[PDB]
Amino acid sequence: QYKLSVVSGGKPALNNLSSVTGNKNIARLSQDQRNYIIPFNNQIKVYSVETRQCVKTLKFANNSLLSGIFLQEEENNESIVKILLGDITVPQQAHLITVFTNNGHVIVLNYKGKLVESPKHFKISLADEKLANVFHSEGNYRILTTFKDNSLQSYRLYALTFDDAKKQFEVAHQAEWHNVILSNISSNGKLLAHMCKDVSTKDHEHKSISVVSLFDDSVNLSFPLGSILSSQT
Amino acid sequence: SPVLQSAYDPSGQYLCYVTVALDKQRVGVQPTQRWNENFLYLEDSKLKVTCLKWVNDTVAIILGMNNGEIWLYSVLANEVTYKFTTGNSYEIKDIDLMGNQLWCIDSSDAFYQFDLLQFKLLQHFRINNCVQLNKLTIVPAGDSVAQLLVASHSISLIDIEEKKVVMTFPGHVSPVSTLQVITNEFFISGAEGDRFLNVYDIHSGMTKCVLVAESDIKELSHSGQADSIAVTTEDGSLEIFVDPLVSGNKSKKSSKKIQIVSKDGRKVPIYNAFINKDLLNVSWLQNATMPYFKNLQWREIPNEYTVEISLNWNNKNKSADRDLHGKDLASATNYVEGNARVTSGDNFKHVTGTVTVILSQALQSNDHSLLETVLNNRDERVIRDTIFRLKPALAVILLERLAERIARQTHRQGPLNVWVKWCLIIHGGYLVSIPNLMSTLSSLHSTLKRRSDLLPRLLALDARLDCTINKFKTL
Amino acid sequence: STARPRIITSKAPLLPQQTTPEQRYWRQYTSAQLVKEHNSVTHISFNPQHPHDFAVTSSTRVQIFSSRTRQVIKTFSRFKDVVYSASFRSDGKLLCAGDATGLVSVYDSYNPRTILLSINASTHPTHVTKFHTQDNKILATASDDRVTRLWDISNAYEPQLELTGATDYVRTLSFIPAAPHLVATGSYDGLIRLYDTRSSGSTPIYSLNHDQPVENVIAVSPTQIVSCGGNNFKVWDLTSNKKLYERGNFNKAVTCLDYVENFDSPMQSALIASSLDGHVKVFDPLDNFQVKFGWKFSGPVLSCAVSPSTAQGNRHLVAGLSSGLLAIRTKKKKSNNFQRMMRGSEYQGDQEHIIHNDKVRSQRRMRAFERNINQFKWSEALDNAFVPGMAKELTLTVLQELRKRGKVRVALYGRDESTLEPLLNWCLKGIEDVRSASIVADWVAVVLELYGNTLESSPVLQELMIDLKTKVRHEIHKSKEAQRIEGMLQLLT
Amino acid sequence: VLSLSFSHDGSYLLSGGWEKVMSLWQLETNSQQFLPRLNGIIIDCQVLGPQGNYYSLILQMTENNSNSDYQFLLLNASDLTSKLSINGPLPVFNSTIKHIQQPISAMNTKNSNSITSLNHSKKKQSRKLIKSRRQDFTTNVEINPINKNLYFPHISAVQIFDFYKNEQVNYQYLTSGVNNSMGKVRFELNLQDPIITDLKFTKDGQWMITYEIEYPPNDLLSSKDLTHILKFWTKNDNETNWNLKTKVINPHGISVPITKILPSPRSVNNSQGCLTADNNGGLKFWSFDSHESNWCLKKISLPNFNHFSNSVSLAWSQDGSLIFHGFDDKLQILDFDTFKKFESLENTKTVSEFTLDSEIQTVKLINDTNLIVATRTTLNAINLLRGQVINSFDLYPFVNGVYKNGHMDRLITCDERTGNIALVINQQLTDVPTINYKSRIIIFDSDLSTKLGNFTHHEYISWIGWNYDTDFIFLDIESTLGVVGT
Amino acid sequence: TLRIYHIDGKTNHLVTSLHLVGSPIQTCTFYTSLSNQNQQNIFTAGRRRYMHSWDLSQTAKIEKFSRLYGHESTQRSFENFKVAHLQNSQTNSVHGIVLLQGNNGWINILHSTSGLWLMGCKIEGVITDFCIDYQPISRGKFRTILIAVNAYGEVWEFDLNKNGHVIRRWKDQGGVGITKIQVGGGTTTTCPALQISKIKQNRWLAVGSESGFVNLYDRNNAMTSSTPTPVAALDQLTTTISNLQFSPDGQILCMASRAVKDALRLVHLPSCSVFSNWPTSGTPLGKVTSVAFSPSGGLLAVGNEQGKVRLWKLNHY
Repeated sequence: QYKLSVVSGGKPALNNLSSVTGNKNIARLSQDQRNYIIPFNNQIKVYSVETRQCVKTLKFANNSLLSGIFLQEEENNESIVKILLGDITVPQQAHLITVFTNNGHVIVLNYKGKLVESPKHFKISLADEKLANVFHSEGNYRILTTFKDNSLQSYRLYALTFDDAKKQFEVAHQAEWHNVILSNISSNGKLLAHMCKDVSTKDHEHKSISVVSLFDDSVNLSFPLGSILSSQT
Repeated sequence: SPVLQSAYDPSGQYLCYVTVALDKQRVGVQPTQRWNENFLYLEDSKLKVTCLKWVNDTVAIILGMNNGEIWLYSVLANEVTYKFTTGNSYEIKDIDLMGNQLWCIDSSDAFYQFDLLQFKLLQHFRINNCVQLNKLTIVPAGDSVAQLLVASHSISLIDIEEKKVVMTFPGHVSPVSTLQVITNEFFISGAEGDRFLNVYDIHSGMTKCVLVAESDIKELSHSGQADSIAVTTEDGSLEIFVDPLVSGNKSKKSSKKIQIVSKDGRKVPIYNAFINKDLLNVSWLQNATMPYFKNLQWREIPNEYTVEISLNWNNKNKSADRDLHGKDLASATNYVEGNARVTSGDNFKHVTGTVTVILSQALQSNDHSLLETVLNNRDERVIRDTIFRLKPALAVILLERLAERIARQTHRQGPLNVWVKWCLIIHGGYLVSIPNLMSTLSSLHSTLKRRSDLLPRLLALDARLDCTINKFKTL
Repeated sequence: STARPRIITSKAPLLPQQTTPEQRYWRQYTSAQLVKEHNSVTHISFNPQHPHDFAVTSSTRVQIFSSRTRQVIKTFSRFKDVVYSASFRSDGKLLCAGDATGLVSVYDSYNPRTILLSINASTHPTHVTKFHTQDNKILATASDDRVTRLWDISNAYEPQLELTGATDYVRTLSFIPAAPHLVATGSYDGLIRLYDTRSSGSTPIYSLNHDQPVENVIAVSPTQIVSCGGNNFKVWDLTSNKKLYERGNFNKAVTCLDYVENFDSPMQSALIASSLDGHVKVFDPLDNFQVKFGWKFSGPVLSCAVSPSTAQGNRHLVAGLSSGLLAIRTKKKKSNNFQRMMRGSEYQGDQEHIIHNDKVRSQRRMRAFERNINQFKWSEALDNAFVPGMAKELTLTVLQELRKRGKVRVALYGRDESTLEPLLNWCLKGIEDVRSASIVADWVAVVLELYGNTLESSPVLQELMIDLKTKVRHEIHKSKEAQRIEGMLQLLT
Repeated sequence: VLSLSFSHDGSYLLSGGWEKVMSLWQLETNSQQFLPRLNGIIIDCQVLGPQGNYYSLILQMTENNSNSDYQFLLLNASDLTSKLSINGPLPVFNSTIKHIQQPISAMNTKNSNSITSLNHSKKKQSRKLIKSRRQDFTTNVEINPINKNLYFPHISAVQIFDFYKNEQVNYQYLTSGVNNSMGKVRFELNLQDPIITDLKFTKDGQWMITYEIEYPPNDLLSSKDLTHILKFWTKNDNETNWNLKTKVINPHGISVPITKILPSPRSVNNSQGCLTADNNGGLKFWSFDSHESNWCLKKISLPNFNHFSNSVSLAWSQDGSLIFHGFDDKLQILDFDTFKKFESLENTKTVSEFTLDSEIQTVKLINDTNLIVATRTTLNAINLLRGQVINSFDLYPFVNGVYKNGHMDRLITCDERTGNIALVINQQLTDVPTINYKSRIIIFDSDLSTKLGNFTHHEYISWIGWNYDTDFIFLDIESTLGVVGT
Repeated sequence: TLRIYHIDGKTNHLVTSLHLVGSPIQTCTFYTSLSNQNQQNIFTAGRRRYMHSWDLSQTAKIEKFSRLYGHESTQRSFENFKVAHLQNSQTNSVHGIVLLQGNNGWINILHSTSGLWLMGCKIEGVITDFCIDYQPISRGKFRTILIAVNAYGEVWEFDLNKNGHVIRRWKDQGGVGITKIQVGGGTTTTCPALQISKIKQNRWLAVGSESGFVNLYDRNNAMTSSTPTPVAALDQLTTTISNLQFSPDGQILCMASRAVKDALRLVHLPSCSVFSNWPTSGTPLGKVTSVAFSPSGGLLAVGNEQGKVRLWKLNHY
């Protein structure tokens, strides 16, 4: 007689677990500036940018794979970390969306219509240290992952390629850095900056900043916040 | 009217219209069933489309233009496929087609027959005693194509293999505009700037009847078996004749009339509507060139009817982000009070030398100036003598007046602090007897309660004061 | 983004006798001007049709005054002795005056140089004269002969009706606006009688007793009337034939009473009564004739009046005193080439398709304290809070706003004694006030807790403190006596 | 500062700091443009349009110290207007729930932490959740029935929400605060906005009753009084913003809380009145004046009890004849005609002074016959026509000391047509009470005749009511709103 | 009021009519983004501090630029402004810019779509006019040039490809007080292009002014001279010069004066020859106040004081 069901969702799914990136605004706008995709704690909402009202909803409970992945009643570990407009597999399909959660899941879905209850599900390899971020220039993809061994955290950088097989997500293991206190990535997604405490160990000042290019090695520079700072401070 | 030429397709699903834009004519096709931004432009500003015929395998249109040639233009490919030229620099005047046969009148009074499948001029041709001509049709004689009609203000039927005229119908005073064979032996002719359609019977060579519009007849269409004829009228309207081929019987008026009006009163014209059995389709120009469409059932619609259409005539530009007034929608509206009344939780509502005679008179007629002048005094013996020789209820209302004056001017309460004391002293028993003490001294109670509430913080201030006082007096 | 919220003025708890919309409106009755005549003005009456004028009686003299000008517009002096009554017609053309000769004179307004009609009443001097309201051509009068006379214009030489049935000194009579035939009459015996003109008339239909001498009878409503005589006044109802109410809140005998209804006002109907003190009091029938307002003028008023409902302009209220003092309280209500070059701005957009507007209205101009506080110059805002020329309540409001939003310390870090005193002068001015004492205590306590030893260094601030101690001990005594007040009130309840 | 962003060119700097302002730093002349009032501090900023057309930004809404209330905003570069605003419902919890951490600032305040302060506060919050047993998180939530509109009484504000479309329709300020009139800065963070503790609506739905308490700045002599304010407003169905009409300063005297509020039904005065219960047992009944546009103190029962205990509640007989008053260790029934004791001439021991074991939290009549009372240790269902008890159940094993007074009142409600529905909260523990909460919602009927239905929920639930569509609405710690219905 | 019409010979009809309140229409222009080819914005300004931008169906999408991220003190109003393309030249992205006068020399340069304060260049004396030149550099690239004319007669050429730097100087021979300037002969404001490859350097340059001259220079030789001699010094207008516009193909130049009725001259180039047969005395033209050419069809639109606009066709094209 009396049945229970969730109706309304609030809190957007902010990647508060990272707490190292200054760019955690993950909800993204389409290729065409027509609609906005926003991942909440329990659903993903799509809004036409002009009428301002909700034009599509993607409820995890109503979905099957979303219910079984994101709606775990025992752990809230897995949350969306990235949305991607273009489809990863097919080159230039249009209404596709790629979703990356906390734990190496690649979910390909279609908005703008009826969501098929058979999403393109994939799981990445080397899903031992956590997935912190993912991004891309043309073709090549890049993954930032949070790795651990002083309450400080290392960051491993890999290059992602695909289309070898349906499961074959090739990882290049580009590089790695340690005990990064703060890090960020350029809006172009071609450069990143981060700090550390190795210079704290090797000097008096507690951190130095290093900037690194992603798809090239043009910019690879380290320098001390001691040089940066002032006598007055 | 901005639409230079228009023409429907069979089955009434699409129409192609040629219209001008910066003196270059562009043709555009649209579907009328529910845009198509694809057009086709003309390179030369001087050559224009004269006649425009639909053709059903790829769906194509035939464009007889000023240059004297015919352009076969495939619409889905959106391109001019073929150009039939003739041996002249003239302007083709009217086109017609059936099967693989095509026929046309060139304004040089020259007939031309073309074959589509062979993409070739089958025959040049000329006929005597046809001096001006601007319409032709070919009778539905089955697959045979003989005995076709030509018309310019005088309809002449001519045989092709006999290549000579047969019968001569009296045409009109003006040049003929529309000429259509409804059924065998019956056809309609409608002149230019005229209101009369002639219904002619062929084999008789005689006039079956005449249909009268309401204004000049711009365009005409008809259903399959002479049951319905709809004419678009120049001042912009649709007049439909129903069963116009059956029995002061020679001329038939319109059977039904249809107009289009916007919300505010402005009347939108109609142009080139299409009729099918129990279905009427209506086209109009929504924006300066954009055509819009509607469908309806003439059988059910009454004999006079006005399609209403909503236009943003004086529309208010509503934007999703600006509110009704001043602020944006995402702006969390602030807090205001306006003229809201304030009330506390202690204001209860809906719960010898005496001056006695002056007090009583002032209380009986509450003169504020007189009461002020009589309360100016401060002699305690006079206070006691007054309140002794004062009435109880008069002293009660006096106490109320004292309360309201202490509230208005708390500075006045200094000498006034003993008036209330003497009142209570000399008329306590009447206050014991009265039932509603709060109801009769609420104002007094508020004043004294706020004074008592002032008391403790005031004494704390006094302690801080004399602390620092003695502090800097000794140092 | 949001707008900047306007400063929220702090509203005090309601004080007794709150300013009603009524009391406010009876305060915008303004512009009280006094003019002097040479005897006791007897009767005052406005012109119904175009209420722009009113007529006042005086010594052998009838004066017509305007509304915008409020000046003597027309002069009537063709009387032999002092006039007694003046009344306009419903058509606003004829004014009729009852004199002391027992012959009334009625003639058109704005033509004093014509005696359009002189009707001879009884030999005894005629007292009161009135037109009909519903009827255009019937007049009523009462003289010292204790008989009232109904007069038609056609028979100026013989009274159309001779109404009798009174006791002594007939002095008032009135017409019911509903019945065009019923009449009320008040004599010196109270006991207002009620006659019918279409009947015989000589006997009243019925009378209602006003024991003390009734001097006014006013048909306030189609069903209710007021008998205004002696100290009190009784509002009766004719259908019930009994007094609905009565008010005796007047000091001496009430001398005049009028009524106004369905005019531009928060109160729908108003009833004015003047009681020989300059004391005019405004009641209202919809509130069972409850006290609504009052004015007092030193000279004992003899007549009062108010501008009618349809005055189409400035409202007027007159009080004529027995000294001959009319007190009128009035409430008052580039060349062709350039035009051609900017001749389009007046379009306002009536015909085109789509209308759009993003204008923002110009709010109230922003005061100095608000400006300084919003741009955060806190010490300067304090200085403006203690400039001399402004309101105590405004200073109060700015003090609470400052102490709430900011902290009084930061508003109060680095002053000298020279900018210190004005705060304390405002303190000595307003500590005695109930509403602000706690706030002033807060501010003085923190200012001393910061500037302890500077109090010693600066000599003048010390005696400022001394007088502060004296006055706050005075308030100590006041508050403790208030606590004693608590005591015996709790005893008496 | 919180967010730094660069233009695609590199000549504009988007800065968002603690104060609610967005700064455009034009690098060359080092100029700036300001957005000064954004309803919450701004954590993050970003440029989206390939030409730089849209400014996205993440807003913290940290005024709610319990709940870090996030909001996403998107701006036209053209007009700098809030092109798009998304925001979930913002409950006001009694404590921080799982990991809500005050953002970094210069000094640790009631809304902010320093760095060592941040780490110490993290460890302290973890130890508090591990040790303490008082995890209530009960939030006051109201429902306008005339519009089925959810109302969240946020700190010095109200959030009007509609669960049907899951959107916030309004955010209205009510207190003379400095929430939007000015930011908050390093030292002023210790100053807090007024807390609108109470908000309900009349059964008419046109009038909303609000009670708030004022907090003077610290380190003052007058920094001790908690000024209590009542307010009545009005809104129609053709608008969405309430307009204040009546405003009452310190009812029942100074510094006296007015904790318990109960509206009047349409039966007595067309629901134009309200009843207020203090810890001093004072019960004041106001109602709207006919001729005059304000309310007034129609009736008053003013006891003066030396002791004080905010465990006070009242229930209203559907006909308005009597009022139940649950006072600490006492039940009262007051006649409404005179605010005196329920005197019965027949003397059939239907007395109005009922002793109870603990402080009474709730007293609710399901009809004019059945009354359920929930005291701090148990619950009891009794009859009204006859003074006979029917049912009883325990709260010591479960409701022992988790909550303070009034939290049961704001949790448990009653529907006049299906019965009563209660709430209970448990937590799964692995060897330490694990933070994972796990509650139950139980539906009864007719003074607990039987359990209509028990349903366990794997997570915490902080509020339950019933939408008049005969469907009870429950909340989670995250802003998820669910329903039990037929 | 903004009214947009659709243009034919026999039928010009009202496509749309928007009405602003309290924002007079002193200038208003179409504009297309070159890259996307689907913006189709409209920009409008008057005797106010705010300029409306309308995008391109029953509700309008109209923004207003009113905040200048650098400074509001350089210009009292927006009554005059222009619109142009601009290539970043670092990232090969092309977008619109908006150009504004100020009080003394100030010329503000804003990003059209976003409303940013891109840069500014100050010209001395009193600004009287400015114009926009384009210059193809190689395939797929060009640079934009802003020409400013001071009242005295000085002309200052800035480039905008790199940030604002004076390309050069030169003074007009004569022209004591100039009123308007205008380049023409190729891709320009009244003759916009439709892709990168279609941009061609203008050829003719006109400097017109109130004592009625119009000095016409040829770019090909002025650029090398730096003290140029006008190819011609036209004087057929006795009164103030208020509208100078070139034909889309740079063969005809129209000169229009606001003061006197019937104040339009057309000049054929390079003949520098005023056309004699038009306008005649009986050419109903009114007190001319606005003129514009067609992109292709050689149409001519001219609006007068009485509010009427008239439309001729240059039959040759």
